[PDB]
Amino acid sequence: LPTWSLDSNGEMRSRLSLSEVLDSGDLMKFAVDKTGCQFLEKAVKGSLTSYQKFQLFEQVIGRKDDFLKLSTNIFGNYLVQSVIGISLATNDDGYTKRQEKLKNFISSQMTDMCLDKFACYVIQSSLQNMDLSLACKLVQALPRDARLIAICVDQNANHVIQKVVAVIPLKNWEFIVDFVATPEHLRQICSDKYGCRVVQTIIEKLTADSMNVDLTSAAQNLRERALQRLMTSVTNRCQELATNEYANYIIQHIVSNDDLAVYRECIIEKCLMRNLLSLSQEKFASHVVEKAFLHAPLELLAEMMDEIFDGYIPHPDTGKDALDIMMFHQFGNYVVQCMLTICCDAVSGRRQTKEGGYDHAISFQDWLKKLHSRVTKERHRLSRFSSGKKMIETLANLRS
RNA sequence: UGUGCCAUA
Repeated sequence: LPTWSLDSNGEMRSRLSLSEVLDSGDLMKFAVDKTGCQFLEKAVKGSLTSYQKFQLFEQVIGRKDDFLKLSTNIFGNYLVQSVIGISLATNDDGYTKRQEKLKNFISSQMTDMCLDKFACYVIQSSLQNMDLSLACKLVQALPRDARLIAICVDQNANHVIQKVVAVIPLKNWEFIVDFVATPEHLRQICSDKYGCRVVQTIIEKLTADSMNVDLTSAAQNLRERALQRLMTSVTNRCQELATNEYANYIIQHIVSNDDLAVYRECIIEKCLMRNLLSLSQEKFASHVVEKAFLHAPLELLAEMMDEIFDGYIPHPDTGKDALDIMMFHQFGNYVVQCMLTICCDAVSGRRQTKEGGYDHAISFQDWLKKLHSRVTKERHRLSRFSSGKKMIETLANLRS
């Protein structure tokens, strides 16, 4: 802090005016000090004369290097966001030059700003506040190479991509969809703590749900094709994604979303079907298997049920079947729990059984009888486990 | 008995 602004005991004075600071040339020193920047932020919320705005515009967002220094600064980034707001709210003659300048500064340093812990907020702020045409240019400044992967999996920058998806029309960021759909890229991003959320946010945006009813038909077609391209890559590697610690969340989202029913069916027969016993014993894929059971169309549900009850050859020595393995498996037990709950909901009216021009109630009745018969017979061993006790209880609960 | 992310003074 400048000595002219400090008192005797070394504290920033109290009757300090915004214009004093703007006239002094010492703003950069204020903006990077906590007390200083705190004063500036209160002061810029108030009434501002045309000249005060003019000075703030030149000093905070007028020169590239001071703009970057403040944007990447723990305190300064708030002053930058605030001055950008004021700039956008000031329809004077210098408006245009001012916003073009801002777009040029950011575009030129896009990657480094997105990866930065503080300047990422400046990017996100600009994306939703700037005129859309200019905001679109910022997106255009995103990298198209390895740096893009790095952006998607970064703890800060991932929020920039999610913001883009939220506030910029698809046409401008379609390159991101196609970038992420390339096999090697899909693998790295989906298998990452932050990347898997980015990919889900993208899928959600590409979904023709009640949030997208505002789109023109032309826009819908654009969305549908981008969705098709991304889903194709997801279905071709879905085995790998379902079994992954992070990417299983994406597959679950797809499987559990009615507005994605066509891709739900694809996934089920592409990697789940015929692998149900195997996947039900996987830490991560078992959650996907539950989702498939909960949301499968009745025709596919019948095949899933049949595969469990009769799709596998019992152990040649003991006679343990699929159901035996799963009921007692550390992960598989949740799947059988899931199967039982589905049937109990169906036969008690808590779940619609009518689908495809037919009432499948007799099918649920059949499956329930199989499960009840197994639980009855194995009730003593099952009593030893929480899962088994829960099943016995579920059946007991149904009787009454 | 079984998994994540949702981030600034």
